[PDB]
Amino acid sequence: GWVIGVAPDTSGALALLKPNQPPQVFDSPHLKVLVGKGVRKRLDAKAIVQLLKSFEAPIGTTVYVAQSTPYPQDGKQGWWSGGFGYGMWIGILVASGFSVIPVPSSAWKSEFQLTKERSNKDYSRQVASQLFPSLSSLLKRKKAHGRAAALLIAAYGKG
Amino acid sequence: HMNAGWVIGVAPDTSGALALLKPNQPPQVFDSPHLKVLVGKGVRKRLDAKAIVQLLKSFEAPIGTTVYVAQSTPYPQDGKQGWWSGGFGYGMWIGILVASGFSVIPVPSSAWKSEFKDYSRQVASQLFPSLSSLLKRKKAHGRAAALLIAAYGKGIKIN
DNA sequence: ACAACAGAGGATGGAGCT
DNA sequence: GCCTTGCTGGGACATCTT
DNA sequence: AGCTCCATCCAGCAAGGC
DNA sequence: AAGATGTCCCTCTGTTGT
Repeated sequence: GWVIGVAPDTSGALALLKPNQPPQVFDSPHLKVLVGKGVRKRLDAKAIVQLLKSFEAPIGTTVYVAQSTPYPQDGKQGWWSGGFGYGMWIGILVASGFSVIPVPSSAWKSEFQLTKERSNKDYSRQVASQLFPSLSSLLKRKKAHGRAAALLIAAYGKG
Repeated sequence: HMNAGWVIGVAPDTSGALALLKPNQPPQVFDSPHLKVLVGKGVRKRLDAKAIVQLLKSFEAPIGTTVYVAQSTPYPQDGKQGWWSGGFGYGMWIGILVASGFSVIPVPSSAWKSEFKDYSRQVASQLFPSLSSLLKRKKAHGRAAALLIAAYGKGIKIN
């Protein structure tokens, strides 16, 4: 009955929806790696695994993951990073026994009405705060983009 | 000190491979399990995460087994899909191996080749004569890659 | 049909309607 | 220090030679 | 089965703002 | 310690030859 939603970007998050128990959300653990000249922010695979096993989730729990579909105007590095975080989350989740279901980014706009007009400058961050009043304190800043995303992904899979 | 345990080399591309070097035992290689996924208007092969964790768990390797994975470093001339797929297979492999309890060591593609593309299969064919029958078709360059990455890994000292 | 080769580097997904 | 806009879309790695 | 529209990002690296 | 320079893939869609 558990539902897990994951925003796989380098500043994404993970949402956990245990039945009959209050909701949860976690920032995706990260680290700093040198890439050529400069440092880059990437997902910490080790810390992700320990965060997953700490859930003590039932075997075969469905995890809904946002599909990486960047735009043609985006740079090559954006495409590389997009597939990297997507594949890593898929790999971690499948190896950890979870059942993974990819989902597009436009999916949660179906049940939670949102359009290009009235752009989600903070619409996503506070529609998720509406569906989850317990996590209203975690979504005040604009940097909580990923936390709200993972919450909406999990809510989409729950319904 | 010299590494006495198992060493594993992985070519993370879609048609890559994985080489297993048990100490004083017949060396083995495996074509990376893939499956055909619908994307856009067509179909492309992508790494089968579920079959990969089934292959690695069939090894029953000691936890912390060193796995050397070739880094994905595409060219600027390559298309966005090339960059996306490059990071995807690289992230999925790292995610699977870390979640499976392996110790993952990224190795640049230049490092293991400098230790020893058209000739790579014959270099691995003579180095591993048992698997020479598998390195007859040049499409097995991914197999020779995993071998030479794994052979490079055993020469790297550990702690 | 599968392999080897050649050449350029590329959105994707979903809703709707024929 | 750590957000927040704002904006384009981007090699990375190693070996040399200043 | 097509075949129209029409929607969807994030990465990364600068400057400024709290 | 920085710069100059030269190397390193793969993806994807065709076409061609087994």
